[PDB]
Amino acid sequence: AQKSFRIKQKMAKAKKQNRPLPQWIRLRTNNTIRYNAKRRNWRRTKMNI
Amino acid sequence: GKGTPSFGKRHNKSHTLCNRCGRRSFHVQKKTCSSCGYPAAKTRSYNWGAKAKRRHTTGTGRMRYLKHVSRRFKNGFQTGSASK
Amino acid sequence: GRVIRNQRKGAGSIFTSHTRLRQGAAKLRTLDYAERHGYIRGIVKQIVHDSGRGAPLAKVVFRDPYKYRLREEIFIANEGVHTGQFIYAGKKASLNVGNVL
Amino acid sequence: VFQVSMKANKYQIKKAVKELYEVDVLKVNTLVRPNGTKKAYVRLTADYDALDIANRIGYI
Amino acid sequence: AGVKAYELRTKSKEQLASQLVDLKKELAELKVQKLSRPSLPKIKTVRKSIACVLTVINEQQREAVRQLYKGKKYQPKDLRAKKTRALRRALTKFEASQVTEKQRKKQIAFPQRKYAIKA
RNA sequence: UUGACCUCAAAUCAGGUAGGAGUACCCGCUGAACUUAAGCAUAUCAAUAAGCGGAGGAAAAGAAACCAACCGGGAUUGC
RNA sequence: AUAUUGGCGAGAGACCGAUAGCGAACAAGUACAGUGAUGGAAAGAUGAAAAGAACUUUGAAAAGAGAGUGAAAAAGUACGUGAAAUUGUUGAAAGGGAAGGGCAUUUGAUCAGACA
RNA sequence: GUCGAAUUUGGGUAUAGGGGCGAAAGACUAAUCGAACCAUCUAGUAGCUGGUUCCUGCCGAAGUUUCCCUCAGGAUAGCAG
RNA sequence: CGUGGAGGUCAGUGACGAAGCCUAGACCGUAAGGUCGGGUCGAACGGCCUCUAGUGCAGAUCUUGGUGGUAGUAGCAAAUAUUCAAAUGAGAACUUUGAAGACUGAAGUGGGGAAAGGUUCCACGUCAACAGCAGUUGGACGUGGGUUAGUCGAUCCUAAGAGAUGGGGAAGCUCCGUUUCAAAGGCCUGAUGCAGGCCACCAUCGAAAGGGAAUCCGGUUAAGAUUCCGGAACCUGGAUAUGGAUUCUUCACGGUAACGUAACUGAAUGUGGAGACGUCGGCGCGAGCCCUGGGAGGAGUUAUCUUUUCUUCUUAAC
RNA sequence: GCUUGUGACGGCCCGUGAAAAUCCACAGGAAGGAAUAGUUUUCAUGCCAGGUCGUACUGAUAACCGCAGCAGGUCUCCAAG
RNA sequence: AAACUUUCAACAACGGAUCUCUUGGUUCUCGCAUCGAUGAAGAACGCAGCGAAAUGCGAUACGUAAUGUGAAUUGCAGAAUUCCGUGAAUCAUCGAAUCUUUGAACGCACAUUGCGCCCCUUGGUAUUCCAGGGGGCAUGCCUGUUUGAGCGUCAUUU
Ligand SMILES: CN[C@@H]1[C@@H](O)[C@@H](O[C@@H]2[C@@H](O)[C@H](O[C@H]3O[C@H]([C@@H](C)O)[C@@H](O)[C@H](O)[C@H]3N)[C@@H](N)C[C@H]2N)OC[C@]1(C)O
Ligand SMILES: CN[C@@H]1[C@@H](O)[C@@H](O[C@@H]2[C@@H](O)[C@H](O[C@H]3O[C@H]([C@@H](C)O)[C@@H](O)[C@H](O)[C@H]3N)[C@@H](N)C[C@H]2N)OC[C@]1(C)O
Ligand SMILES: [Mg+2]
Ligand SMILES: [Mg+2]
Ligand SMILES: [Mg+2]
Ligand SMILES: [Mg+2]
Ligand SMILES: [Mg+2]
Ligand SMILES: [Mg+2]
Ligand SMILES: [Mg+2]
Ligand SMILES: [Mg+2]
Ligand SMILES: [Mg+2]
Ligand SMILES: [Mg+2]
Ligand SMILES: [Mg+2]
Ligand SMILES: [Mg+2]
Ligand SMILES: [Mg+2]
Ligand SMILES: [Mg+2]
Ligand SMILES: [Mg+2]
Ligand SMILES: [Mg+2]
Ligand SMILES: [Mg+2]
Ligand SMILES: [Mg+2]
Ligand SMILES: [Mg+2]
Ligand SMILES: [Mg+2]
Ligand SMILES: [Mg+2]
Ligand SMILES: [Mg+2]
Ligand SMILES: [Mg+2]
Ligand SMILES: [Mg+2]
Ligand SMILES: [Mg+2]
Ligand SMILES: [Mg+2]
Ligand SMILES: [Mg+2]
Ligand SMILES: [Mg+2]
Ligand SMILES: [Mg+2]
Ligand SMILES: [Mg+2]
Ligand SMILES: [Mg+2]
Ligand SMILES: [Mg+2]
Ligand SMILES: [Mg+2]
Ligand SMILES: [Mg+2]
Ligand SMILES: [Mg+2]
Ligand SMILES: [Mg+2]
Ligand SMILES: [Mg+2]
Ligand SMILES: [Mg+2]
Ligand SMILES: [Mg+2]
Ligand SMILES: [Mg+2]
Ligand SMILES: [Mg+2]
Ligand SMILES: [Mg+2]
Ligand SMILES: [Mg+2]
Ligand SMILES: [Mg+2]
Ligand SMILES: [Mg+2]
Ligand SMILES: [Mg+2]
Ligand SMILES: [Mg+2]
Ligand SMILES: [Mg+2]
Ligand SMILES: [Mg+2]
Ligand SMILES: [Mg+2]
Ligand SMILES: [Mg+2]
Ligand SMILES: [Mg+2]
Ligand SMILES: [Mg+2]
Ligand SMILES: [Mg+2]
Ligand SMILES: [Mg+2]
Ligand SMILES: [Mg+2]
Ligand SMILES: [Mg+2]
Ligand SMILES: [Mg+2]
Ligand SMILES: [Mg+2]
Ligand SMILES: [Mg+2]
Ligand SMILES: [Mg+2]
Ligand SMILES: [Mg+2]
Ligand SMILES: [Mg+2]
Ligand SMILES: [Mg+2]
Ligand SMILES: [Mg+2]
Ligand SMILES: [Mg+2]
Ligand SMILES: [Mg+2]
Ligand SMILES: [Mg+2]
Ligand SMILES: [Mg+2]
Ligand SMILES: [Mg+2]
Ligand SMILES: [Mg+2]
Ligand SMILES: [Mg+2]
Ligand SMILES: [Mg+2]
Ligand SMILES: [Mg+2]
Ligand SMILES: [Mg+2]
Ligand SMILES: [Mg+2]
Ligand SMILES: [Mg+2]
Ligand SMILES: [Mg+2]
Ligand SMILES: [Mg+2]
Ligand SMILES: [Mg+2]
Ligand SMILES: [Mg+2]
Ligand SMILES: [Mg+2]
Ligand SMILES: [Mg+2]
Ligand SMILES: [Mg+2]
Ligand SMILES: [Mg+2]
Ligand SMILES: [Mg+2]
Ligand SMILES: [Mg+2]
Ligand SMILES: [Mg+2]
Ligand SMILES: [Mg+2]
Ligand SMILES: [Mg+2]
Ligand SMILES: [Mg+2]
Ligand SMILES: [Mg+2]
Ligand SMILES: [Mg+2]
Ligand SMILES: [Mg+2]
Ligand SMILES: [Mg+2]
Ligand SMILES: [Mg+2]
Ligand SMILES: [Mg+2]
Ligand SMILES: [Mg+2]
Ligand SMILES: [Mg+2]
Ligand SMILES: [Mg+2]
Ligand SMILES: [Mg+2]
Ligand SMILES: [Mg+2]
Ligand SMILES: [Mg+2]
Ligand SMILES: [Mg+2]
Ligand SMILES: [Mg+2]
Ligand SMILES: [Mg+2]
Ligand SMILES: [Mg+2]
Ligand SMILES: [Mg+2]
Ligand SMILES: [Mg+2]
Ligand SMILES: [Mg+2]
Ligand SMILES: [Mg+2]
Ligand SMILES: [Mg+2]
Ligand SMILES: [Mg+2]
Ligand SMILES: [Mg+2]
Ligand SMILES: [Mg+2]
Ligand SMILES: [Mg+2]
Ligand SMILES: [Mg+2]
Ligand SMILES: [Mg+2]
Ligand SMILES: [Zn+2]
Repeated sequence: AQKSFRIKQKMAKAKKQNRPLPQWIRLRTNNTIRYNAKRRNWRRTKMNI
Repeated sequence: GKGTPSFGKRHNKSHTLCNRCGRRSFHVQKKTCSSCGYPAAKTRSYNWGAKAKRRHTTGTGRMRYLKHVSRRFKNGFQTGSASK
Repeated sequence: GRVIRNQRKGAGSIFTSHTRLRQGAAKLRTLDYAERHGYIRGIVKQIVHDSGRGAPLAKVVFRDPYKYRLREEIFIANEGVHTGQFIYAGKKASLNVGNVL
Repeated sequence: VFQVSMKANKYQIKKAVKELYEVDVLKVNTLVRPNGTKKAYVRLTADYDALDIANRIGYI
Repeated sequence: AGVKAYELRTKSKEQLASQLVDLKKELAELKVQKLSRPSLPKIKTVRKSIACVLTVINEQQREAVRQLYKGKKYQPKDLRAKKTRALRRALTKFEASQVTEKQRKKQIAFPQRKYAIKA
C-alpha cells in the first residue's frame, strides 16, 4: 500500500532489470552471453524487501 | 500446528534494510544491524568468520579512491602537469 | 538447574510495577520554612482513587511561598478528610484530623 | 507533461517552465514513475494554448 | 566535431558561461528529437561538450584562487597537495635534520673520515 | 575605584589533531575446551583458538643495575 | 642482520589439469536458501574462417525432404572426441517354475597358420 | 468443550541459552527444547563398526604362557617370515 | 604387470592420420598385461635404461554425476453442475458472444482495506516453456501504457519503550544513568551591540488502528482519481486597505436575571476549560435501510384472473 | 422492525477504566490611546502563498507465508426479501 | 511360428566417460613500502544512440582535462567526425578536475529522501512570512585569541 520511498525505489531498480537479454548483445565479438541469467519474477523469487 | 498453519502468521519483518551495508539485516526493535553492527563505530567482524570477512573486505567494492594509490605511489606523488 | 521464579523476579522484566493509571507519587510538602517554624494552609480540592492502592488520595493545593502560583501536593487521605477542607501544616499548626505537624 | 529531475519540487519546476518555455503555469501536480523518474503535469494559464506551445518546442 | 579543450582556454569566462547555455539549449533540443527518432548519436558529442566547457570554467577559477593565495601559509585545503595522510604529517626536512647544539659541535669535531688500506 | 595573579570556563574564536579500514608479519590485554594421561581432578593440549587494545615497513629489542668465575668476556636481533 | 597465508610489483615449479586445481578457469562470493548470523552452487572446447545452410518443396508451426557451405554436417550454435549404465530398429540364436558358470564333443558361423 | 469473560484478537514494546519465559507439561523459546540457532576450536577422541584398489612364485601361523582397573584392548614369551 | 610426471637414449611414431573410443577378428604370456587388422577419429605420442609419486577399486548404508526395473503402473474421486448454437482459429469438452440449467445467498463465490507482495493492474502482440487433461484463454511470454492532493495518510505529538549528553563503572569491545551529585539555554520589547523584564522546560527516536487544522457533489480514463475536469467550499501561514463599529462619559450598549450581539484595546504572570477516555442494562431520539398508499413515466403477464408483477421518482460538503 | 449514532439515566468493581503536542477562555492592569480628530485585525469584504514521500492492483480454495496456482494459516468495515 | 524375453553385432538413441587442450588454481623465490576528516574500506542509487550483467564512471556519470602514440572504433547505426594533422581511439599514460545518496559520517534525525538554525544573493511591494541560488553549525583533546566566573587571592584607589 503506502510504502517507504527506499522500498519504492528498490522496487523501480527491480522492474527496470526484469527484461530479456538485449538481442544485439548476442552479435558482439567474443560475446559469451546468451540469455539473461539473473532474471527474476514476482511469483518465483521474492526479493526480500 | 507448530508447522504450516502457524507459519501462516509470518507477516512482520524481523529486520529492515541496513543503511551502511544494505543487507536487510537491520533489526527493527533492536535498531542495529546483524552484519556490520551499524550503528556501531567500527564495522562488525570476527576471525571465525573468514568467509564473511572474505565476503566484505577491501576489494569487493569499487575501491573508488584507493585503486589509483598504487599508481600515485609509483610516480612520487606528482603535482602540476606534463608539458609537450 | 534452571533459574527459579524468585530469582527471575529481580532484574525485573515482566515483573516491574504497573505504573500507568497511577495518580503520581503520594508525598507531603517539602520541609521548608513554612512547616518547621510557622504553619501554612492548603485546601483539599479533590480526593480520588489510586489504581493499585486501596487508600484514596487527596489533591491538596497550597500557595507557593516564594512566587505567585499554586502548587499541588498528593496527600494520602486520612479517614474523614473531605473535598474543600482547609489543611494546616507545620510545627505551630493545630491538632485536627488531616493537618500535619 | 514533462519528465523532471527527482531533486526538483513544484517550485523549481514551475520556475523552469516559465523561463525556458516563456509560458504561465496555472498549477503543477508531480508524481514519481515506477521506473524512478518524476513526471510533471504542468497546466498552462488559459491565456496560452499548450497544443501550440508544444510543437513550438518541437514534439508532436 | 565540437568543443576542443585548448580552444576554450584562450576564451574568457563570461562567454564560456554563455557558450554553455548554448550547449544546454542545444542538448535540450536534441532530447526533444531523440524521442522522435530511432537513432540520435550526435547527442553524445554535445553532452561531452558540456563537460569540456565546465572543465575549463572550473579549471580557470581554480588556478585563479591558487595564485591569489600563493606564497603564504593557509591556502584552502583542496588546493593543497594530496600526498598521503601519513605523508601529510611526516616531520618536515627542516624539523628532521634539526640537530642539538651539543651534537652539531660533535659532527664538526669528528665527522666520518674517508680512509683506506693498502695490502 | 582600577590594575594584576591563580584556578576554572565559554566561542560556528585562530590553526590543528583523533576516530574507521586492513591485519600475513608485530607489541600488549584477555582467555578456553576438545585432546593426551589407555579412567581422572594436578599436569597436557597452551602461556594456543575465540574475544579486546595498539603500531610500522618492518615491530620489538638495544648501549648492561649483562654474562661470567676465565689469561676473562662486553648494546640488541637472527642462524 | 630478523619476521612476513596481507597490499603493490616481478621471475619460476619433476604441482593441478574442469568430480582435479582456490568454493569460483564462465555476468562467483554469482544464482539461491535462510528472520538472522550465516550458508553457498552448478557451469570451459562448432570451425582456419560463420562459410551459421540462399533457393525449392510438405507442413498452421515446430520441423521434415531436397539443395547448399565446409577438409569434415561421422562438426548444424542439442555443436571436438562421444566410453558405460541404459534404449529403438535391423540381423542371428536360444528359450516346459530365473539367468549366468566348469569339463567335453556335435552342429552353425567365422578365422589364423602352414604348404607350395 | 467454552462462548460477555482469568474472553478472543491486531500492532507497538520488554525478556535471549544454564538464559528467558511457564495458571507447572521439562512445557514454550522461528517444523529446533531434559539447554535454541550460527560459526570456529575441529580432520575433537574411539580398546568399537565399515571399507582398504594389479599378478604370480616360495615359506606359512595363532586362539596358549606371564603381568595389566586386564575380561571386545595392550605388553609379554611361543608359533611365522 | 600397469598409471601421472622427471633425467638419458632410439637423429623413435604421426595431418600420406598422433591419442582416444568401437570390434562373440588375429597373435604372444600361467597371469597382471602386450601386439595386430578393420571402424570411428582428429594433434600429438611411444620403446628402452633410470628417476619420482596424489600410481591400479566391485563393495566403505562411500562422494559427484548418469540410468533402469517397478511403469504407461499408484494415481489426476472434498468444495451439488453442467447443457445448446455461433464466432474465431490449422486445431474448441475447456477462449469469446448469444441462448438454457444452476451456485455462492449479503457471517458472499459481492463491494473496500491493514500486514505482505511489488507491476501482478491495463492494452496490444502471443503459445516454446508454465497453468500435474487441453489451450486459440492466463496471474504465462513480448512490447508498451499506466499511480496527478494546502484538505486522504505520512510529516507533528506523546504511550509502554528506546537513547545522546556533564558524568560513574569497565584492560577493552563497552556497562550504567535521562533527570543523571553539570557554569546546560532561550523568548519577546524596544531605547545592532546595548538598557531591560523575564521564562527558564537540558536532547532525541518511539503510533499509516491513540491525539490531531481543512472538501464536497457531478463528470471523466483501457488502466488514476475525496488527487483529474466543472462548480461549489474550508484551513493554515503571510500581506495590507475600504466600509462598518468605537470615542468629546475614551477602551459598546441592551436585559431585573440566566443571557444578548456584527464588532466592542491587553504585555507578562497566573489560572481555568475543552485534547481526555471502563463496561454492561433498559428507555428516548436522529440518520441509512426495510415495509407501504396516491399519482406521473418505462418494463412483464394476460385461454382464463389480477384498478396486477417489476422498476425511475434523487439532493454534497459549505 | 434492522443497523448505526447519540442523549438522559441505571448496574458494576480490594478493577473506577492513558499521556503529550495543540486551540480557547478567564483573572489580571503593564503599557498605549480622541476632538479638528484618534484608537480598533476575534464584525464584513478584499490580495499573495501551501512544499516533500505514498496513491496502480491483490488482499487470498491462484497476487501474503506454508518448497507450489498447497482442502492449511493471516487483522477489519459495509450487509436486502 | 510369431509376440515376448535374453545374448552378440551395426546403425540410431541416452548420457558426458576418455583423449587432447588451458588467459585458471597452486606452491617456491625475488623486489617494493602506499588507505583514511584533503571524507578511507563499504554501501545504495544512477550514467550508454541502442545493456539485463560483468567491468567502468558519477547529474562534466562505459566518462571531462592533461601527456604520449599516431589512425582507428566495430554487434548494427553513426559521425560541419578529420588523416603530411595540437590528430582517430573503449589505445596506452595520468601530474588536472568532477565525484549523486551515503558511510569512522559531523546541524537533528533516519522502518521518514522527515525536521531545524546562522551568513551572502535573487524574486514576490519586505531585516521579519514565502521561494529560488550559492555558503555554513558533530565530539574529545593540544597551542593561541577574545570574552568571562569565584572573599581562591595580591596590590590600589577616597
Ligand atoms: C540366450 N538367453 C537364454 C538362452 O541361453 C536359453 O537358455 C537356456 C535354457 O532355456 C535352458 O533350458 C532350461 O531353462 C529353461 C528356462 C526358461 O528357465 C527352463 O524352462 C527349462 O526347464 C530348462 N531345461 C537351460 N538349461 C540353459 C540355457 N542356455 O534360452 C533363452 C534364454 C533363457 O533367454
Ligand atoms: C563528599 N561526599 C559527598 C558524596 O558522598 C556524594 O553524596 C551523594 C549526594 O550528592 C546525593 O545528592 C544529590 O544527588 C541525588 C541523586 C541520587 O539523584 C539527588 O537526588 C539529590 O537531590 C542531590 N542533592 C545523594 N542523594 C546521594 C549521596 N551519596 O556527593 C556529594 C558529596 C558532598 O560530594
Ligand atoms: Mg573462444
Ligand atoms: Mg570463434
Ligand atoms: Mg522461498
Ligand atoms: Mg524468505
Ligand atoms: Mg521484507
Ligand atoms: Mg502473530
Ligand atoms: Mg521482534
Ligand atoms: Mg540475502
Ligand atoms: Mg565463515
Ligand atoms: Mg615527483
Ligand atoms: Mg515502572
Ligand atoms: Mg504527489
Ligand atoms: Mg510528490
Ligand atoms: Mg579548501
Ligand atoms: Mg601505513
Ligand atoms: Mg576555530
Ligand atoms: Mg585503530
Ligand atoms: Mg590470565
Ligand atoms: Mg587435536
Ligand atoms: Mg583422557
Ligand atoms: Mg581413551
Ligand atoms: Mg587472537
Ligand atoms: Mg628490511
Ligand atoms: Mg624500532
Ligand atoms: Mg649506560
Ligand atoms: Mg652479548
Ligand atoms: Mg603477487
Ligand atoms: Mg572444479
Ligand atoms: Mg567446485
Ligand atoms: Mg525453515
Ligand atoms: Mg580450446
Ligand atoms: Mg573457437
Ligand atoms: Mg534440411
Ligand atoms: Mg570429422
Ligand atoms: Mg555433406
Ligand atoms: Mg561420433
Ligand atoms: Mg567435429
Ligand atoms: Mg545428447
Ligand atoms: Mg558431436
Ligand atoms: Mg551400450
Ligand atoms: Mg510359465
Ligand atoms: Mg539355476
Ligand atoms: Mg518372469
Ligand atoms: Mg552348459
Ligand atoms: Mg447472550
Ligand atoms: Mg495482542
Ligand atoms: Mg485483530
Ligand atoms: Mg513491532
Ligand atoms: Mg541455570
Ligand atoms: Mg541475566
Ligand atoms: Mg518449536
Ligand atoms: Mg574393549
Ligand atoms: Mg568383534
Ligand atoms: Mg601426480
Ligand atoms: Mg562387446
Ligand atoms: Mg585406423
Ligand atoms: Mg587411430
Ligand atoms: Mg585440431
Ligand atoms: Mg589414490
Ligand atoms: Mg576408478
Ligand atoms: Mg563403481
Ligand atoms: Mg574388494
Ligand atoms: Mg528411480
Ligand atoms: Mg522413469
Ligand atoms: Mg501415458
Ligand atoms: Mg491411461
Ligand atoms: Mg491408471
Ligand atoms: Mg484419492
Ligand atoms: Mg470456419
Ligand atoms: Mg467444435
Ligand atoms: Mg471445463
Ligand atoms: Mg441458493
Ligand atoms: Mg476496489
Ligand atoms: Mg482492492
Ligand atoms: Mg492478451
Ligand atoms: Mg499441461
Ligand atoms: Mg501444453
Ligand atoms: Mg487480467
Ligand atoms: Mg505481461
Ligand atoms: Mg500534502
Ligand atoms: Mg514522534
Ligand atoms: Mg545509555
Ligand atoms: Mg554523558
Ligand atoms: Mg561520559
Ligand atoms: Mg493516526
Ligand atoms: Mg477529506
Ligand atoms: Mg492517467
Ligand atoms: Mg479502479
Ligand atoms: Mg450602535
Ligand atoms: Mg485513549
Ligand atoms: Mg385475459
Ligand atoms: Mg466539511
Ligand atoms: Mg455508568
Ligand atoms: Mg495562541
Ligand atoms: Mg488569545
Ligand atoms: Mg516601567
Ligand atoms: Mg490509488
Ligand atoms: Mg485504489
Ligand atoms: Mg487494490
Ligand atoms: Mg477482504
Ligand atoms: Mg474481499
Ligand atoms: Mg509463496
Ligand atoms: Mg520360437
Ligand atoms: Mg552410439
Ligand atoms: Mg584457455
Ligand atoms: Mg566522496
Ligand atoms: Mg561495456
Ligand atoms: Mg590527444
Ligand atoms: Mg584508458
Ligand atoms: Mg606511459
Ligand atoms: Mg558536477
Ligand atoms: Mg548523525
Ligand atoms: Mg522522498
Ligand atoms: Mg529518509
Ligand atoms: Mg527579501
Ligand atoms: Mg524561511
Ligand atoms: Mg569541529
Ligand atoms: Mg575539532
Ligand atoms: Zn549493516
